[PDB]
Amino acid sequence: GLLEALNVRVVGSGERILVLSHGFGTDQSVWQRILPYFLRDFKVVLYDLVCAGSVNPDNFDFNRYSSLDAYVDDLLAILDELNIEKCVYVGHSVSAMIGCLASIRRPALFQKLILLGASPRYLNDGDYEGGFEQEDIDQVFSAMESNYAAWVSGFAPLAVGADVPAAVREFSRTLFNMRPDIALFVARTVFESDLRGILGQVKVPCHIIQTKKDVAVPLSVADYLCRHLGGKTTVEILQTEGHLPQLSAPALVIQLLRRALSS
Ligand SMILES: [Cl-]
Repeated sequence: GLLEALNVRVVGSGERILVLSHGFGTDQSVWQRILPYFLRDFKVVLYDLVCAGSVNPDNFDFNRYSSLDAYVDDLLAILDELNIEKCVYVGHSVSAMIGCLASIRRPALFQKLILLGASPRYLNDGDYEGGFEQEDIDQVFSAMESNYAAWVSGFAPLAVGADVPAAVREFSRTLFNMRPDIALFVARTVFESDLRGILGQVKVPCHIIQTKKDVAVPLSVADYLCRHLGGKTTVEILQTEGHLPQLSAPALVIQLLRRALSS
């Protein structure tokens, strides 16, 4: 029942497998603007993280999903049930770290990882600029508790970054679709994560796609991933502002993604 519960979709006529995994606050509809342009060369697998509002919250086990490993378990169980033994994986935001952890568990499963808006750690640490202090994320948690709508209206336009009203509308919609207690629980999981230690164990090639101005990911984080991932790594700067460029600048994302995929 995992395929139905996480709204797994297999679409396209291509011969290679492309997996699209979204970040916190949205669902697989975040890929709607770029999805048509990869169905020729790839058979695309999409799914919703267990925390998405489009997933019945009866599936969210707070004990189980206290760790990102449970999200990795879901991803691997989906690919196993689909009999997928090799794929290229695009992970947006937290799904990028989910892909890295999954590649460590299954080194032969992932041919290439494409990290979109990826960060191993959002909290600052000395010269490591993650972009946030504990006071920052504590203010986020406090805002979600006192008034969830007030937090959404502050997070959605700043996450989109650029003045693209259609992208703000879409990201606001999926954020308001999320249950407030789940949003608070999962934000704590992502905001307080630190995967810097396991980056060296990732051996598959990684393509890092970073926007020129991301409120959630400083530029130095993209170069940190480049230097510490244990395999072949390349960094490309999307010439746009925002943390969800597949919504706010799809044409540029399609161009860059086609290059990284040889399509
Ligand atoms: Cl995220």
